[PDB]
Amino acid sequence: IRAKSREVELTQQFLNEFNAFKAQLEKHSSEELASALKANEQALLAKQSNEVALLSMKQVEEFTKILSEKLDQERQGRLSKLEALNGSVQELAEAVDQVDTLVMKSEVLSQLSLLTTLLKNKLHAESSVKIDSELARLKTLCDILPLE
Amino acid sequence: IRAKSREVELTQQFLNEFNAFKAQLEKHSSEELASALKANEQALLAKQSNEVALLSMKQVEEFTKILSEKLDQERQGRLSKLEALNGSVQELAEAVDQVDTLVMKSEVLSQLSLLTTLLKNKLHAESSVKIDSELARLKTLCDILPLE
Amino acid sequence: IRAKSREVELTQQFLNEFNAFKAQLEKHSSEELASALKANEQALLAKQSNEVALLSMKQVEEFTKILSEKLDQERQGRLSKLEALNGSVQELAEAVDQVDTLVMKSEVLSQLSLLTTLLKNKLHAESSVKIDSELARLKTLCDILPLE
Amino acid sequence: IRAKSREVELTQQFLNEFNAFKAQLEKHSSEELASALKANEQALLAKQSNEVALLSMKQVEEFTKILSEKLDQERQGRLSKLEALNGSVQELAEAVDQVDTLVMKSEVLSQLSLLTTLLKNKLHAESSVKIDSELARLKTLCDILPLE
Repeated sequence: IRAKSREVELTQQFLNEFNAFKAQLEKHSSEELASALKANEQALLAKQSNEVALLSMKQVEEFTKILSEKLDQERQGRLSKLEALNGSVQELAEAVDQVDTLVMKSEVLSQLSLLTTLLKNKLHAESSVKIDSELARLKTLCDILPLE
Repeated sequence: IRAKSREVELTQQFLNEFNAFKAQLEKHSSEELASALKANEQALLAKQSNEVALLSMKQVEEFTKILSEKLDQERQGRLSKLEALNGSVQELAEAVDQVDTLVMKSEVLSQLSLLTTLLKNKLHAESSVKIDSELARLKTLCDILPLE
Repeated sequence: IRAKSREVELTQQFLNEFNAFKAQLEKHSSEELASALKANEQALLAKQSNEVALLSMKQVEEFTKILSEKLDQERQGRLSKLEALNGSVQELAEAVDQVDTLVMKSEVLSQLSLLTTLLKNKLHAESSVKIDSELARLKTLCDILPLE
Repeated sequence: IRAKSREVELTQQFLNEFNAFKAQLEKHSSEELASALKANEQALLAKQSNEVALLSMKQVEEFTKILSEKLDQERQGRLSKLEALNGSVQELAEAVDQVDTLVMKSEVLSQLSLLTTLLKNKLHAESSVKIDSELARLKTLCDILPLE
């Protein structure tokens, strides 16, 4: 009678407490697993981002490398031409300073001087390789500059 | 006489203009090559950074993966135990609700109820795996709960 | 008559040569611009990849940091409990070695010994925090171990 | 007597079992904390790598962008000049095809034709901007080409 009433009351209390404990345990398990899985998905996204960036960076590395090598090649070439030009120009100027008589054709000298001025003033803002072609003419004029 | 004086003046002008053009061309070549080389060194640093990050990310990916798998394993296990417990608890409570006479030992019932309360209240902030061991006792008490 | 025929022939030749030069110049301009634009799109993709990875890495950094701090906290705590336990255990063993008469309750001693064995053998593969709760019982048993 | 001998034996067993359990717990705590700390150091290295790469990538992005804009500018300019040239060339060729009498100076026509050939054959491997200067001469020659 009253023993059964107490049994029912206690069974009810245990039912409620057990379902509370059950929901609590399940929620905490789900939450910690969610934290782990979310950190894992973020690490995976970061690794895939690194892989994509590494591919694009092999690409950009090849581009920047061949560009730098191209510029180095053309720069060394035009520096070599510049040094040959400077050598012969110094030679001729020394010949003028040494000899007391005429050494060079004044027409060719004035033309070469004005050409040098034009070239130097085109070099103020465009690239330096747009000048390489003119370095031929200079050479030519330095070769026909002396009286001969 | 004056022809030689004019030759010297023009040679001087050409010397100065040529060295100006020379320094200008060399400076612009050096500057553009410096831009190319600096962009190349930065691209190389970026590629090496991507490689280092990719290695560290393989590492962190393995760590986060085995952690998530560990949590998933233990969570499924404790969920299975929870479902067995809930099954037998529902069975016993239904037996109480169905029969008009006593069904369970009230001492064991009160002990199991208070244990469930203790467990649910330990689960409020520590992990969920620290509870797995207690799930044994619950099971034991659910097996000796009915009058038999 | 023949002057006009030659004019037509030369105009035709110039038309063809001009369209050839035109297509050549346009193709080379388009190709170099394509190289520049493709390297630019790859650099942009790499930068965006780095940004996404940096965000995901702030996330993973926070996760790994709070996990390491949690483990350090609980490890220092359980190490402190272990050192208190070791202190009292050494104290009691020295009391046994020093006094020629009984010092401890043999029942409690055997129970504590078997509990230590159970605990050490559960620690062979699960975490170390699943043991923290048992460290209470040990303490309790070390406090009621001496004859008093 | 024998009670004390048994007490000593049991104290010895408990000492050894306790130090075994102690070393075991400490080793597992240290190992799991080491795993967490190592994953944390790797995540930190990866984040710092991403930051360095992002800086270098802002740099390379600026470089590649200004290069592409420079090429686009000069390409549109030389395309505009090419289209003006093609317009006047088509106009003159149509005048030749329409009128039954002479239309252009044959000397200028032959010179312009050979210049176009030289230019088209220089464009087989160097850049397309090294040609921009010659596009002036062409224009000039197309303006003095007709009999006037």
